[PDB]
Amino acid sequence: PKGNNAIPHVHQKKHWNPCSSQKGNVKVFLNQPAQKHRRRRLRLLKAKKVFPRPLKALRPQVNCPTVRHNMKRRLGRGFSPAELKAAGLNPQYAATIGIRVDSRRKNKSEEGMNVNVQRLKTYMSKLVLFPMNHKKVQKGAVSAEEKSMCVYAFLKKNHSAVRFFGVRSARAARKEAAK
Amino acid sequence: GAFMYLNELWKKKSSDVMRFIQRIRSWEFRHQHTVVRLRRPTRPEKARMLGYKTKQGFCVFRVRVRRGGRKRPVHKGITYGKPKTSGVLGMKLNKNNQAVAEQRLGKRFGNLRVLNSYWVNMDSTFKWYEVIAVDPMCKTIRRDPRINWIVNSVHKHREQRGLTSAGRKHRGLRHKGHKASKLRPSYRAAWRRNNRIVFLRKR
Amino acid sequence: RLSGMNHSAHSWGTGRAVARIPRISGGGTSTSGAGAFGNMCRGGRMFAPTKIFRRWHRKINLHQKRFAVVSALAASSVPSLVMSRGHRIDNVPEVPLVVEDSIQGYEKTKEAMAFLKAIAAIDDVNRVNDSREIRAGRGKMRNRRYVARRGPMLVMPNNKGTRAFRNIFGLDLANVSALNLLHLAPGGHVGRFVIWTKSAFEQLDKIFGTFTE
Amino acid sequence: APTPRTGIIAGFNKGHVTTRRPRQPSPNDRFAVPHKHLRAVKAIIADLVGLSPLEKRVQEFLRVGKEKRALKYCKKRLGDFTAAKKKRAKMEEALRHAT
Amino acid sequence: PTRFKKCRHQRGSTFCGYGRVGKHRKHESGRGNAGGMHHHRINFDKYHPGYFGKLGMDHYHRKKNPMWKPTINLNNLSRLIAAEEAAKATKGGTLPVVDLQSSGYAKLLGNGHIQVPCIVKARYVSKLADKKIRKAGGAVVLQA
RNA sequence: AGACCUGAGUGUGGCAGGACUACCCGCCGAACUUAAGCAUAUUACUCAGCGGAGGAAAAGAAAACAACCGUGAUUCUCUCAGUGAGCGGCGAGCGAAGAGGGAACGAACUCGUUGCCGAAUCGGGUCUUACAAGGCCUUGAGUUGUGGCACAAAUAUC
RNA sequence: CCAAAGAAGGUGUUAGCCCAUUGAGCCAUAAACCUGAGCGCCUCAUGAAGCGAGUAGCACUGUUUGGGAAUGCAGUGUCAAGUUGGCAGGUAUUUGUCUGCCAAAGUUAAAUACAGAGUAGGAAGACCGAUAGCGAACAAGUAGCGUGAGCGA
Repeated sequence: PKGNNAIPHVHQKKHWNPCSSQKGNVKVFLNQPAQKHRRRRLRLLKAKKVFPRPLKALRPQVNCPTVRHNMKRRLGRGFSPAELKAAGLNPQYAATIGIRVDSRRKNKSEEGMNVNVQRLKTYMSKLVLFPMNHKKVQKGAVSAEEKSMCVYAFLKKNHSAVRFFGVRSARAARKEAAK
Repeated sequence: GAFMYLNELWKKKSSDVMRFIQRIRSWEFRHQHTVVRLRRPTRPEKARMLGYKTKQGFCVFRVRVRRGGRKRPVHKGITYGKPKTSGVLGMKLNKNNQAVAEQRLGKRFGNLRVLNSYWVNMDSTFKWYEVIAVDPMCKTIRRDPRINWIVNSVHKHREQRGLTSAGRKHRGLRHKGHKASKLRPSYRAAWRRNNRIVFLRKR
Repeated sequence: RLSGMNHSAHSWGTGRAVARIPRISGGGTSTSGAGAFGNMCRGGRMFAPTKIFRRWHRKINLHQKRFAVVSALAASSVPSLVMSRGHRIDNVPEVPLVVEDSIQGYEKTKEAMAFLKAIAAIDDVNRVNDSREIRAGRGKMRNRRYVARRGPMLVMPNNKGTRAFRNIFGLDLANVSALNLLHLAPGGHVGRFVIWTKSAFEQLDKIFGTFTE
Repeated sequence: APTPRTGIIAGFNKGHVTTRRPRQPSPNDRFAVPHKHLRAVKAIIADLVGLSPLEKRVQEFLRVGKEKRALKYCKKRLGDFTAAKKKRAKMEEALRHAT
Repeated sequence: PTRFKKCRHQRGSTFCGYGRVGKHRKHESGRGNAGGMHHHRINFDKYHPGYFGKLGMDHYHRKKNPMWKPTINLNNLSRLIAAEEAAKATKGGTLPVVDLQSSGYAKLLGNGHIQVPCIVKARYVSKLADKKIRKAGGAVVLQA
């Protein structure tokens, strides 16, 4: 190809254009806003039928999985059957009152279990059950201490502690494996 | 448990006894039609595990499937085009023999609906699968809470789309995620996700 | 996509003493042997058939959209631009014309008329009203029959208070929280004649911000 | 009682600090604990049907004293050593109990 | 805007600027990148040296998350400090804490007379970045 | 004599059969084309052929990701990413996945097995305003097992 | 002169006022549908042990994939474990730990597709304007052509 231009990698070889011959895998979003007004109209109608039940279920605060996202926190799926036991709620019941439950969650920290528990509690307070069986029956400043730690040398020493762990023990044996 | 002593026995197939019993049966089946009904299945613990409860509207048919690789049905063995496709007596098909054994009952008997099949005998020639069917029109079934889903029209021919357990295997659906990303929910669905050319309204 | 295509047409080729374009195959009809599959052929394809995946909608920088409306208002406060942008503006008492907040209280429309005649705006809405004609063009047949000149938009801060003006020919109600260029500078030309209601006119300092804050 | 992680990002017990809860007992935990009933059931059905033909021959390799062959023959016909080393180890004790 | 296109100035030229002798035709050189080693060799070995061959060891299944180090310079620690924290800072005094893994960065590099002294919470540090902060009256408290 | 098992004939009650096929789901499945030739490759797991269904279909309730302060059915969108992945006469070309922002979401359940029960089951007649999720009856099916109770959202069955 | 109605259709010329529309509301109503799971009535219900076998694997072959000493699948051969078990953790082997998870049975709504479907409806378009736009503004998949598949104004 002619000139200094970049080497085109556009992948259009497969049949996509719907040429008078063929059909062709073209997806077009011209309906985007009409489906924007539709998803809303259907959140309202369900809000109008669900009344007076809160539109979306209660769900936990959850840590993001990888080392890129540890700093970040979002809303996971369910509350554990453990975290619900702490707040006193058994599942199969909290299921009906609009607390989203999932049996698979490991709660492998306490500091993570709490944040969901006091997230349960402040929900239970504001919760108004309506009477079920009958209307009448009514069942019940940065400082600086240690001047100089030479921080880096402490990061390597622990970093190169693992990196060489394999070679360092092998040497450590075949060195003393002699006699 | 009774199911255990019986099930741990079928798990020694190569033993002298389960070689001998199996041998007489291969003989007897060899002399019978491709599709033949039994009053009750020959592996009653396996038919139940696969869903056969003894009630009205529960059928078990044995089937024959001739075995071996697939010879392409091209005239005089002559294939055109470029040589990559030139082979015959070389491809292995894709559907199982079993997924065929369920589809053999697929058009021959129209009223029935198929649940699952299971391996029975194996020879140097045929291979037998007993297919468990069910009736959409049986009264003991519609009023049964557990199988009355089969009466729905969505399940009408569920063997012909590969929705049974034999059909779920060859579609690659046993391995869930990451062993199959590209074939789920189905190859044609994942192929169409990846191969669309999508135009965002605002570019 | 199939337009100007469905035919069995092939080309006769050389040796037939005729052009080499493809020709319809068959017999006994008026179009037997006629040309096909080309933009030149009567009824062939169009040259490069139009598509739905044309780029219809342009992005705009969020900032420039703000800059543009802001910049479009500073032209609404200048009587000289508004003069030449076309509005009469002869008897208008003052450039950012401003009116009371009670304007939202009208209910009958007959009263909102004598309002417009009181702040003099009835002279412009008679420029819109006397300019209504049937189009010159094919647009008549598309669903656009009539052309009107653009009028004296009126800006009411809440959605409420619309009524008392709705049937006025050529006046454009607008909320303050949502202001769009297309009505502030229709045609790209800047300095529409605007009428700000008192509670609306106050909102600006806290909506569009100011220098330094 | 798992060890706590050190706030450093490397390399022994790395990672930001929380208190770590022990693993909870799960229904899957019974997979490791021995099955006393099957080993009794798989005993009869074994005694019942006699010996598999693959098991016949590895039975004999042990008699002669060839061992590594009794291993190799099982790998070929099984495909894993942990499948095979659970086999001749099952066969070495088949000669034990008979005498 | 098809009214500004070069086609619209070329009505009447009959050749549309593609030439009378060598005509426009279809594909002169092969379609696309075709001809890399052969009849385009001068172009790909002039403007694009290195396009051909294999290099380096092979990493299957590359997930970019476990390797994430946006870094930053000492020179650039200002914009992680709001105004009025940077106004009050001194060596030995009280000075603002700058967190990185919350600010979207990981390593702390060298390259500058740190402008505003700080205590910076950083996953990774470097040798010469360590000294300057430690020397200029800040500190480095590493996190994970 | 009679029973059981296996297999026939007839009556009684019903169903499958073709159409539609844009989308969807199984199989079968090319070449033109690109590589400036052409054979692997590409076009393409596409057109054509065969089978099947819905108002969506398919998927789905972890033998899943990750290696983390850890996420939590399926589908879908943005982005990951036309990729310092990877595949490739390592040429032409091909090309994903987890994470993240979101749509949705009352979202989950029952069989087999095991343990305790052991015909409590199903059909057919009839009766109750009723082809009752009912009462009665019934060698008719069914013990070669229908059904009830509990399995981690658990932690006694009248 | 009307405007909570300026709506864009009709009429012998260019219509807010010649007509129809334009809008709060009115009557009629198989079942379903929706509402203190709408509300009464008779009967009817109801708060130690194991966990899926010609299966998973493995070899050969063929196929498909970004999946590389093999991602998935198929044919044939071979064929498990469950007594610290099994699979996955993207370089094969052997060995020790470590993390997740429990395959070989099933049902399941929404978010998703309509790329040459259909039904009963409604909105329109910076589009074409009778050699254009569907092949078809019209007694058009008609007249006409071919033995026929088909062709087709």
